[PDB]
Amino acid sequence: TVEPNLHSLITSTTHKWIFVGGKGGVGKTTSSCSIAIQMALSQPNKQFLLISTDPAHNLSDAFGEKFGKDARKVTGMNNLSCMEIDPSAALGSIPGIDEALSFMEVMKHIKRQEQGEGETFDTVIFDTAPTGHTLRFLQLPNTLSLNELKANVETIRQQFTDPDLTTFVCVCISEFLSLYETERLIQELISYDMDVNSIIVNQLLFAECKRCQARWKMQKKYLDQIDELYEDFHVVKMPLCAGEIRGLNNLTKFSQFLNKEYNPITDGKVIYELED
Amino acid sequence: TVEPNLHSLITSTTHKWIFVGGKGGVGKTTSSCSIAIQMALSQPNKQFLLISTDPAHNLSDAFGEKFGKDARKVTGMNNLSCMEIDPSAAGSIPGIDEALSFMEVMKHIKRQEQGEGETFDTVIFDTAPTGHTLRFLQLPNTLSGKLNELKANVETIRQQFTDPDLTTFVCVCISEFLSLYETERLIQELISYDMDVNSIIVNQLLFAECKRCQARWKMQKKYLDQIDELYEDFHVVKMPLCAGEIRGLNNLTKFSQFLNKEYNPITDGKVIYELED
Amino acid sequence: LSKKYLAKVKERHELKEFNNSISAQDNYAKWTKNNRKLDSLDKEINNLKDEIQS
Amino acid sequence: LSKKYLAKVKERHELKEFNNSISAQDNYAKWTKNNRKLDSLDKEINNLKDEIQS
Ligand SMILES: [Zn+2]
Repeated sequence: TVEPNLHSLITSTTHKWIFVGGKGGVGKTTSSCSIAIQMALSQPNKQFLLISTDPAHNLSDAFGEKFGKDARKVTGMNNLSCMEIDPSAALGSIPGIDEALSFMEVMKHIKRQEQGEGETFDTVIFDTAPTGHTLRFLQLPNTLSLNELKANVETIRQQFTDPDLTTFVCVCISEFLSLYETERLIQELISYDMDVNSIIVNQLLFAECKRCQARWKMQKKYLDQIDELYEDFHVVKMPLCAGEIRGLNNLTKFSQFLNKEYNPITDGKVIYELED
Repeated sequence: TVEPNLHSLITSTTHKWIFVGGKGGVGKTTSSCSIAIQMALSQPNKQFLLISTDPAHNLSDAFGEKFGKDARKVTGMNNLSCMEIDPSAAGSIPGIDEALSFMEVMKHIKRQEQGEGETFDTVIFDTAPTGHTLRFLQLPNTLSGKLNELKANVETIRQQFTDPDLTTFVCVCISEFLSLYETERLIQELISYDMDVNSIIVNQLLFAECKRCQARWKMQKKYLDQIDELYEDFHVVKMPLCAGEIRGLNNLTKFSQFLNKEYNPITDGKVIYELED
Repeated sequence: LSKKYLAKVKERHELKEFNNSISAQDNYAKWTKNNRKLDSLDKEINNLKDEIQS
Repeated sequence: LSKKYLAKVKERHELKEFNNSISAQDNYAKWTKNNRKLDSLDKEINNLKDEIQS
């Protein structure tokens, strides 16, 4: 049976890129942060970069601190660096164009952040856009057959394909509509030759008022189904803390359950803490 | 202050096409059904058709009865017909796929009309979980003997979806930043198309008056305050969160009312417990 | 060979109608595996079709 | 005329930076109207640009 957590990844020694997608209000932004936070506590001798193309600068909202276009360390830690940028601004109705040039610009712009700096980023985490991931560009050269571009794409595609180098973490909630989408996602991701072996399921009540001990039902219902249907994935099951959750402390505090599988019976007292 | 309900629409006497959309788990399928049921009860001498291209047959799910490819009536009603079909079943340019898709549905809707003998007044489109194939009506512009054969048709549809009296789009959403953000993104798109949209449904509200509800509510209320000063000119109907799933004509009907006579927790709190069994 | 091709389409067509008749919402696991399989057959077919194209 | 064009871009550029510096999540109403306006200016510009194209 596949361990129900993200320990394997949070302790990787091959992963240079970790995308993190999922459409919907899925607590994903808290998920990207937890992962980034956790890796950086488990490999201090490594430099992690967490970026967002989300143009509402969520990474900032989340940390409650104001990032920007130039990689900057999180106040509270010395290997984790948020970056919030926008490719469109910085940046032929073919399918793939926009996406390529865009992402492309991102990378160019990440390396700028590394050269002019001096110190450099080990493993970078992508917190996919609220308007979906730009990963369609992976299949550009195919529908292709100017080459200055198709040439760059390949160089990356090669590197996003290597399952030791790069994987995608899916985020979701225990709900028909969400899951449906999550599977649809996994299909596309594989359409690309992109490793994906992890699924984070957020917001579960574990309810042991009367809307809770009813909403729980469907959650538990579809949970059973996820179980039958992704045996070969680690799928970490995550608690729902009341109200918003943001702040390097809190963030750190809750990020643990991507490491050691949250168990309501026992890990319970830690959820009241974050609910105050 | 435009009426915080859909009463204008549920009684319209001109609308032929009513689209209903919104991404996410936004209690939308219950919205499509409620509206459809509601018109049917306010225009009996009229025939309504609610269709879905959702390949997981959500209409059947919602009704707890099994619809299909051929227009058929909801058990318990005589002017409301549900239909579930799949266009994909029946030149990588932007617009094509979507256009033909829809096109084919139209054809197929007329089939259900002629072969029958009786015709549909007003159809309600429950848009797909992958979202509306509605991009197709900006095709003429960004656009070979069979070519015009299409563009001409498209113009004839567009001509009709463009008319504010004939067809509007209802947005479904919840009181949450991510959804709300996405909604406005949508409204822009819809307007980019010269498509009328002046209605927003906001589902899953707690109105709370345990201890996890009275906390999630604050956010809901929070963003409510924002919607209020950002869509003055929209009817935006605010709807209650019945505990648990909500299906079956009876229930669907009982709930559908709050799109007509706007909900109100202080008073109408009694009814919601009725569905919570 | 076309005799294998035909053999497949029955499967696809039959499995579609079956999945069509199930509560995808009350039998999620099942519905999906069936959909996956459904997609599987679509691709095995064209590999065939294209051979026959010669 | 180009003197009106330039006048606009300052507006667009300046309004962008402002919106960039606000909590879109804690000031949703404001953030959006600003974005609408932002989009508005993008289109007024090209109408200009294209004139100048002659
Ligand atoms: Zn509760």
